[PDB]
Amino acid sequence: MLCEIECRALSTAHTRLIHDFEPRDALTYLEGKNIFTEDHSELISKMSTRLERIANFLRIYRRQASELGPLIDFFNYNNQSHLADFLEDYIDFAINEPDLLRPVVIAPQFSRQMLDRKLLLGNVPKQMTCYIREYHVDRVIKKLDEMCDLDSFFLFLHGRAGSGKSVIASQALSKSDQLIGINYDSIVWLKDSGTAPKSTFDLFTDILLMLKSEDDLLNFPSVEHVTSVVLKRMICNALIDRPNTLFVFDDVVQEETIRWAQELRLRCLVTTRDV
Amino acid sequence: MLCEIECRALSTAHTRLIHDFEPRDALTYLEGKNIFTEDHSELISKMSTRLERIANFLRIYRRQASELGPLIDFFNYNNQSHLADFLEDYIDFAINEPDLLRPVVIAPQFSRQMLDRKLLLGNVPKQMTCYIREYHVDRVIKKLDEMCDLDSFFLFLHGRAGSGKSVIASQALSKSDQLIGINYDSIVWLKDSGTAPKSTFDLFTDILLMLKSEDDLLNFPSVEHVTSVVLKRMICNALIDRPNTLFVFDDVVQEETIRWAQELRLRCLVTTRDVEISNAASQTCEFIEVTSLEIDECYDFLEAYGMPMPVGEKEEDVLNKTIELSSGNPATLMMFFKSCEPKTFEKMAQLNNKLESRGLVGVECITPYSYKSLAMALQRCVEVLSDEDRSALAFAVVMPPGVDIPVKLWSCVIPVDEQLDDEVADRLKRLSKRGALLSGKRMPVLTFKIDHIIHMFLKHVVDAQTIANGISILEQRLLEIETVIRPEDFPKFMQLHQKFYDSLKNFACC
Amino acid sequence: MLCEIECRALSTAHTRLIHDFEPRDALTYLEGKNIFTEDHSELISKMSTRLERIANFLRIYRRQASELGPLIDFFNYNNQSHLADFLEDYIDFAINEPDLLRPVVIAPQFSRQMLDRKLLLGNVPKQMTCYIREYHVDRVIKKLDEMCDLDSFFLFLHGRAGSGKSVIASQALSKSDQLIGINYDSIVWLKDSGTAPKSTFDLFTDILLMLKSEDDLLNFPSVEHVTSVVLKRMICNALIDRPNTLFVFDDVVQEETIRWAQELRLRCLVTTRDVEISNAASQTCEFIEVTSLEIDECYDFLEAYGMPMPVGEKEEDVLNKTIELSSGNPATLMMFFKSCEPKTFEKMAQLNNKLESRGLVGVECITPYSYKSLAMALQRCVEVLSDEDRSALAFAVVMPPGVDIPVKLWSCVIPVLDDEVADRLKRLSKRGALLSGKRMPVLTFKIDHIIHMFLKHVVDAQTIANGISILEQRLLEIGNNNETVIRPEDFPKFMQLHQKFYDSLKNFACC
Amino acid sequence: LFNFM
Amino acid sequence: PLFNFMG
Ligand SMILES: Nc1ncnc2c1ncn2[C@@H]1O[C@H](COP(=O)(O)OP(=O)(O)OP(=O)(O)O)[C@@H](O)[C@H]1O
Ligand SMILES: Nc1ncnc2c1ncn2[C@@H]1O[C@H](COP(=O)(O)OP(=O)(O)OP(=O)(O)O)[C@@H](O)[C@H]1O
Ligand SMILES: Nc1ncnc2c1ncn2[C@@H]1O[C@H](COP(=O)(O)OP(=O)(O)OP(=O)(O)O)[C@@H](O)[C@H]1O
Ligand SMILES: [Mg+2]
Ligand SMILES: [Mg+2]
Ligand SMILES: [Mg+2]
Repeated sequence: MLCEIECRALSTAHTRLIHDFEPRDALTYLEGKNIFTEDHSELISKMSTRLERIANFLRIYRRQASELGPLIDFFNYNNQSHLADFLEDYIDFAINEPDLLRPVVIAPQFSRQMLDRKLLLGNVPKQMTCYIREYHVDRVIKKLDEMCDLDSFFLFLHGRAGSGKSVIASQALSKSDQLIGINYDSIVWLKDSGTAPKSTFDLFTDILLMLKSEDDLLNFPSVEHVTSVVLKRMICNALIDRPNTLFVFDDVVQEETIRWAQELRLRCLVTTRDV
Repeated sequence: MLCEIECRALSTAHTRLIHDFEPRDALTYLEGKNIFTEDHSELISKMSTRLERIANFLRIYRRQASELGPLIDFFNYNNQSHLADFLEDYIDFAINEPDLLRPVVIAPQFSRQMLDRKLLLGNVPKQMTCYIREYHVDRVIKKLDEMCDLDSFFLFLHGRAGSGKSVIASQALSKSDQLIGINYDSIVWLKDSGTAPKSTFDLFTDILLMLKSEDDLLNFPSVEHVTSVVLKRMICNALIDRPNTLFVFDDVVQEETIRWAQELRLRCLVTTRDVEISNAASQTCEFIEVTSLEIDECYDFLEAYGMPMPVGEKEEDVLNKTIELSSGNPATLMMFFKSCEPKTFEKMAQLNNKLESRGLVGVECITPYSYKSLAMALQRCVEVLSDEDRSALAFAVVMPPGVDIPVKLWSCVIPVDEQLDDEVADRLKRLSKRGALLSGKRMPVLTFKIDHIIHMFLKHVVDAQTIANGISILEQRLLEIETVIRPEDFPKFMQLHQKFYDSLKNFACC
Repeated sequence: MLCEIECRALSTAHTRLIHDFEPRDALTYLEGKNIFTEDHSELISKMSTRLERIANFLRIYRRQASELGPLIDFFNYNNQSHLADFLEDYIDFAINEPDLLRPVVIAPQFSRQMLDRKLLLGNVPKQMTCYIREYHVDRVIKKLDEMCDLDSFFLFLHGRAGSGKSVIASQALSKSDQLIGINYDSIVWLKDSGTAPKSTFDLFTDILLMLKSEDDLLNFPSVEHVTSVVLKRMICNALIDRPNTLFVFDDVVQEETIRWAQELRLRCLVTTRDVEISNAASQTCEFIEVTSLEIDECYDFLEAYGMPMPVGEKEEDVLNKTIELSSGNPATLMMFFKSCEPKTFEKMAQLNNKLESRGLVGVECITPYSYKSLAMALQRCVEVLSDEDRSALAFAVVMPPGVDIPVKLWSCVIPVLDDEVADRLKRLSKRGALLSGKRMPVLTFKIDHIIHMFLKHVVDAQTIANGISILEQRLLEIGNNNETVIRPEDFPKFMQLHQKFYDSLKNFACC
Repeated sequence: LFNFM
Repeated sequence: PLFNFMG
């Protein structure tokens, strides 16, 4: 298999790999340097359009070869050197440099991404604007950054009632661009306010659904009946698709919440009154 | 069909079978060597994503082939030889050179980020960090390493209630990088706590479901109603895809669990309070007892979470009071810390007072323990007791705690349906064995002892009458004709222990 | 079609048939020597990859040709002779030799196959290890081998309750490697314990499912409703996929089981307590009786789990007290061990006391046995009993246990030429091994000790003293008519010989 | 007879 | 009573 840089190269150079190329030209050469097979090559050699031979050459190639060598050492010989120069230049801009781009910005207007799209879909409320408590929103953002490395943690933004905690959490995740995107991939903000004993399970049921794809919200079952251990397993399951994910638990009252959050090894912001 | 070794190879080598492979590449090469069927090949040939064809290829394959031959003889031909070389390496460092398997072909791929994934998916609770009991977690890991070869076995991590067992198991599967990956491929950690007779089946329903793939969690049938023989068979079925799988059974009370676990030839860690459930198993049974926290370890535990160490003599005494009171017990010590508010040694002695004049309810608190106070725990342990043993326990109140005392001296307060009272010893043994309520000590003379926590449990918990009745019923036999046991020249006068008796008699005029 | 050897050749030589070959080269030659067809050959000649032409040449070839000739006589001519030499050599290593491999071993670690995989999937329990009864497990394995040829048969591993039968069956199928793999292909071990009339059908329902593939356990229907003849047909159906299959029927109580097993022409091992269920089967019925643990095997059994062997004479006597009481019985011996706590001979004799003055309830413990005490087991063995046999047994309390005594000496206490007493006592030993027959010196029976202290704290407190009186009565009426030695007929008139124990029993009823 | 068998 | 509701 390749990796992120080399697949970024095979992906980046596609506008180019379509204007001039043909995989049959390379099939013998890869059947040769021992990186292909005559059924693989059968699959790629009898294909009606060239976009076929190209898409199969790029899918099929990534499994057999230990690296992206016998394709730079080919666009050279094939008078298609304008390809292999771009690719060797890129391999030099990665083998020869310990610096690239980090998690930052190169396709701007995260203003509709992070602000609009991700905040909104995680049900984060529309941050307050006409007044901001500097100190607190600041320390929240800080103390969230210090922990973006961590696997699971509690940040307790605790105070009096109506003391303004939730609003400040609204603001700390809506101001910056780091917390969502740089430090954490996604956001899930859920209000608890659970008092009954059935409430702490219902909560993580709607987490489990805050997680689920736009596809299969239709398929939603009579999920109401299934043990807690199964909902828990289903969450920490569906939690694979979620690298660095932040959880806001607005207005927690029951410590059963916090216990589930800690069995489920979640990363949690918590607005609450009882400390 | 394969087995646990060949499947341990197929499971260990999965990050790779995901990085470079395709089951379509192998279907044609395999219908030939006689390992498939046209529905098998139908099921694996039409699948939208590849992880589907791979999970179906490894499921159907682990069932179909007489051996793991026609899969080495394929990654080879397909230039994915970088795979078949790895698997032939594992099978060779398996049949011919054993032992060498863990250091050589298994270890060079450990990764402290894959573990947390495996722990989490096996629902292992987050290991404790601000203090670790070196010895026990160490010996657990050692004794687990010694048995990973074995096909099925019981390790019983048994102790008092709140004695700290489960946490230690959490740490023992979280310390090393060996136990998961090197010694065992996967973990399933399930808390039992089953009391109903239906509980022991529901548990293994959720084992069976802890096993099942994220796919076909959708498909769960009305299995709630399905025989025991079928849940068992369904498990040992779905258990093929699980080479060396470890089972933590946190807090087992019913020996029906242990019987299923041993019929299912499972590899089990078992945290429990009642130790005798192991009599259910005719097998390799090995034990690790979580004793009460020694006096020095308590210091370590306090320092560990930031507690100011004494200076004055009556401050080290305040803390020896706590250590004496909570007769070395993690959970009540923790509730104690969590409840020490100002942090002062002073308010700590305040609590030291509160414990004698309000029992555990004086220091009951929100703690990492599922329980407000150790009494909610001892509750169950006391209900489960054989009715007669329930009686013996109910009476061991009127003793002196943290004092080693002879059996006949017990024969006085303790009930029985002649002249040899050994029956007292039989009951007191069941009684320490089953929740660690007593304390046996063979020589100089056959003596037991009631600890301090296990006493103030009974204080504010048994019927107000039975105390004064046991005290008088004691004062009757009381006459007939330090690190030193009380001699037989001096039993007629228990007056040595008047203090802790002046306290119950004051207690019982209220 | 080919056969097992020749298809083993076409299967064995595949790593080879892939490196150098092409079926088109052969198509004309097979279209020619009359073993193919031009659509067959069409199917194989226009195929994109070579692995296609090869897999179709090997599937398609096996139907048309009477043998594997026109393919050896081809790899020769095609400069691919390195193939045809391997294949002619193999055909020589089969046409020319009446010897190959038999059912044995050439891919080792049947240790995870037969031990782990097949035993476990057939729900066979995890064989005992710290002690094995040689003789019995041995004869089981033997008598199973002798029959691996047979189409259906009953092996009755019958004995007392807790006598250890199931454990021995566990061991006989978990030790060897022959029984599973060599002699029989698969194992199915199912516990009966059926008492209701609905139980014997439910059993074979879970057989039918013990059989079913990992696929279609999902498809399990509301199968609960379908006639017995249909479940039976469904089993003997699904039984095609099962060449030489062994059936263990652990703990059978109802003879309806045995009848279904015999209508379904099954091969059966049976652990049971009641021996007469074999009269249900009209067949080679073969038997292995599980006797009481001999005094020396009891020693072996004690040593085996670490119990210290005697020294003083009244310590070997203390342990002969135990071996005498639990009249050689695995289960109660085990409960006994599990409950001997400190391990001392002292606390052991303590239990020896506890047993006479509190009965079996005195040593009841957590044991690998499903039963808290052997009395819970014998319970059932006693309920099934004919009402009249229930009576005879209920009265045999007032006898001397571990004493060989005449039929007439029994006719005094037992209800109704009174040989009929003997007939009942026979039914009674046959059906739970509750008694003990001994043909000569004189037709005499005997009641053991375990089978007594069951009855002590179990029969009506009155009926004890009444049996004692009904005896002292008919004894006296016999009085009015006028060691390795049986009690003579000049001396039945005084049961006072056993006065000691008779004196104890009496205190129990009268108080 | 037989206290619950 | 014989136990304040067992504890
Ligand atoms: N910038 C601000 N900071 C704090 N509070 C504000 C701000 N702007 C308006 N408020 C008012 O204060 C109210 C209380 O804020 P908030 O909802 O955060 O309370 P809370 O901390 O969530 O209390 P609880 O947890 O009990 O709901 C808001 O609903 C709003 O009416
Ligand atoms: N190593 C440790 N570090 C910090 N705290 C501990 C540790 N061990 C125990 N404790 C404290 O004691 C409490 C009880 O621990 P634990 O849950 O392990 O008890 P347990 O042995 O499982 O008892 P039970 O079997 O009754 O559940 C914990 O919740 C924690 O508060
Ligand atoms: N090697 C052994 N042989 C026989 N019995 C043993 C052995 N080891 C332990 N035992 C004890 O003897 C008990 C009785 O054995 P087993 O379960 O085979 O009785 P059984 O013959 O099946 O009686 P039933 O058919 O009435 O259940 C076992 O549960 C176990 O406690
Ligand atoms: Mg709020
Ligand atoms: Mg626990
Ligand atoms: Mg049995």
